[PDB]
Amino acid sequence: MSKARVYADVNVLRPKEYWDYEALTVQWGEQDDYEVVRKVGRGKYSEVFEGINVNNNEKCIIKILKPVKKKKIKREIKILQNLCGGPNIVKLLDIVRDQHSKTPSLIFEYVNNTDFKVLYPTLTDYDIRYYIYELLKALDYCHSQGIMHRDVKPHNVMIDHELRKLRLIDWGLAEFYHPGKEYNVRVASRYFKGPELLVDLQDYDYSLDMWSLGCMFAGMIFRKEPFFYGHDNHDQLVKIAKVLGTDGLNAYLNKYRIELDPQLEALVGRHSRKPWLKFMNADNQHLVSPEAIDFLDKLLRYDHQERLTALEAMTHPYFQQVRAAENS
Ligand SMILES: N#Cc1cnn2c(NCCc3cnc[nH]3)nc(Nc3ccccc3)nc12
Repeated sequence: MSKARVYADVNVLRPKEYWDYEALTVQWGEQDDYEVVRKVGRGKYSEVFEGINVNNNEKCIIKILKPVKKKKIKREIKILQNLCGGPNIVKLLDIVRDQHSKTPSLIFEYVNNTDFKVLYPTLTDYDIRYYIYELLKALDYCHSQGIMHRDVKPHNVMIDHELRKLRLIDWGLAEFYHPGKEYNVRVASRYFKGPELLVDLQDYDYSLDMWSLGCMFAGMIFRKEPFFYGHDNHDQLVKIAKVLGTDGLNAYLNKYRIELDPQLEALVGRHSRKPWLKFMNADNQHLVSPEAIDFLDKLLRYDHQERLTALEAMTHPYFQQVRAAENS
């Protein structure tokens, strides 16, 4: 029986309407208020375009969704409305649908993002600390509001490097946290899936996002994208095991009375824990200081209950300069 160590009763104390997303009644806006300027991306759930609000002539992002269940879309809408306004949380501006096809589109604030594949390689040591701190603000905020993002990864972190503005987007996999609830483990992107998802521990919590953040962080300071490069869910756990070691995995499994599938246990085998510094090289040396390793280490723990909370992470000395700078 696992439960969050913080913000566990957020949804218990709030009005039921706050988390009963299925009770939501979507208020559709005017589809003609937004015009497509150009396609900028795509996903398995939608096609994304840069658009313009014809009223104020301001830029926006139009997410045209592929067929989606009513329950599914209400969850994303409710979460966005509940979090709108919070620190670095992308803003949902409008919700519209095509009368004939019934195809819905979500209108979001526009961020002049730079592809992380091109951006990250140019980030200085300080930039990394700064942006990670900014992302942390978003995570502590949503967690404090009883919400798990469940899909933290570079693709879901828009960054306007010129303005140094960051936004956590794509809350389509986000869910409300309720003590004891068993969630679907089929969330997050493979390279950022926490051990709990990989071993089928369903009663996970906000801490899942902290593992994902840890993966992202490791990728940045060690300049290895992604850090844990697994081919499938089974291989993903193996890649993790080969770094953190199997002893820790075994202890984790025994603590939560979890039994790996025979095939998986075979693939994982036995591995010694590899020190973080073994991943240091001339390409990343200017980024792998003791404070960074200490911070990463406290994020990447098998036991989700062991990981730093977003609030704790923000106070880690690794971010002391960012904090001092902010307190000015
Ligand atoms: N919300 C939000 C959100 C806010 N900005 N934003 C941007 N801004 C950059 C637009 C751009 C202009 N030239 C290249 N890209 N892109 C995507 N893209 C996206 C793509 C696939 C899946 C999800 C998001 N999503 C978003």
